[PDB]
Amino acid sequence: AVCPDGTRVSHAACCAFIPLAQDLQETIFQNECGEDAHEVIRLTFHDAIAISRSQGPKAGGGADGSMLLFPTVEPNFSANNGIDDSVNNLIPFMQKHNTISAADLVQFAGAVALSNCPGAPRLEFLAGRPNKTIAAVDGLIPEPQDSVTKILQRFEDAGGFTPFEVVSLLASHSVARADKVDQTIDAAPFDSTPFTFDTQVFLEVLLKGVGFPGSANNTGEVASPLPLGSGSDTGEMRLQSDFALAHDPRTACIWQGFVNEQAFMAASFRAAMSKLAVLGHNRNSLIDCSDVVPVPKPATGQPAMFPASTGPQDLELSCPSERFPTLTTQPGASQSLIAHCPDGSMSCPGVQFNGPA
Ligand code: HEM
Ligand SMILES: *[C@@H]1O[C@H](CO)[C@@H](O[C@@H]2O[C@H](CO)[C@@H](O)[C@H](O)[C@H]2NC(C)=O)[C@H](O)[C@H]1NC(C)=O
Ligand SMILES: [Ca+2]
Ligand SMILES: [Ca+2]
Ligand SMILES: [Mn+2]
Repeated sequence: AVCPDGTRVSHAACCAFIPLAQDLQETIFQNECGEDAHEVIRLTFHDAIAISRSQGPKAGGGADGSMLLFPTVEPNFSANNGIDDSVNNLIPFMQKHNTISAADLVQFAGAVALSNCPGAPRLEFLAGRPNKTIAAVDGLIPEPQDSVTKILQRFEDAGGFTPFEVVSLLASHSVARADKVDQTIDAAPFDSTPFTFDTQVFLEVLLKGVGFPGSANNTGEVASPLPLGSGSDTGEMRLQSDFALAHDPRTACIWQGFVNEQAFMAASFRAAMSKLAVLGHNRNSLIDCSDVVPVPKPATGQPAMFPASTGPQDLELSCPSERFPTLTTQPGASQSLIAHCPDGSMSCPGVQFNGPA
């Protein structure tokens, strides 16, 4: 087909997503892998995972836009703390681009947001999800303090995800920060390159922890290897769950396998996301609008490296059957501060709308 902008799309139904992509970029993303983009990528996951095979349809419909359709319900569950911001930022587009369902909107937005992160893959995007569903039940969102067994069971029950797919999905923590784990500090990065979709997170979680970014008494948080922060440049935080998955016999080798394996990591994430994005739907009933997802930003192609002040001596390895690669170390005696803004500064407030959530 061909859209009113000359763009030759696959199916005429996909044409509506072109104006939406432009509006999302211009209004809330500004073509960067920033705060607003990160929040949306997280929403994509919280919307999709609220489904349960064992409990049945009444428990939740998966990737159905329930967070937007029932804004006063799920956003208020403990495990969803902080999701309100992404919901309120997306509602205005729902009302505007009213030919696209809340569910399609959520998934597409995440695909657009991710394309702003260098190294991220171009996600598959299928459209046609219904604009009607039910509010999900509490307890279907995995938490930081959960054990590996509980986590793996949750993903299996949601959509038959194997442990390999679960680890692959955590590649998103390479462009993630925390605002609610510790209430004394904001935007504490999970890896040293929070604006880059690379393998640093897999490497950095394997390093010995030496301190904490803020308080040392937070549920679901463990010692970080790069806690130093000054002003707005908050230090790195480490989640119990990420730590646990990096050292459990079931997932240890998978986790290590992604260190310095950029192409493998990106492809595995794309694969796992294809499944996640259609939870609660039959993919044979959705149209393929992938050619409408923006081309992602390319990476520089540099290998993973130990950040300044850490080295091979600081690794806590758990995979006995695979050789850890030889990586270089960035020069310096002390830890460098992790930039709060992608441009380098400390002042870069994102757009935020008031809403019902
Ligand atoms: C065992 C599974 C997971 C757990 C327990 C978990 C936990 C968390 C926690 C505690 C935060 C901090 C939020 C805050 O306090 O502000 C976070 C952030 C985030 N997570 Fe996860 N996560 C999991 C899986 C995923 C998956 C599968 C995705 C998506 C594909 C994802 C994407 C994100 C993103 C992008 C953020 C950052 C939001 C921002 O920087 O504003 N997470 N996660
Ligand atoms: C999907 O459902 C939502 C929720 O009912 C619809 O949102 C309304 O859209 C109109 C314009 O079409 C706005 O004036 C309303 O205020 C919206 N309601 C809310 C609560 O936000 C949306 O239009 C529906 N879209 C589709 C494609 O079915
Ligand atoms: Ca949902
Ligand atoms: Ca990163
Ligand atoms: Mn945040």
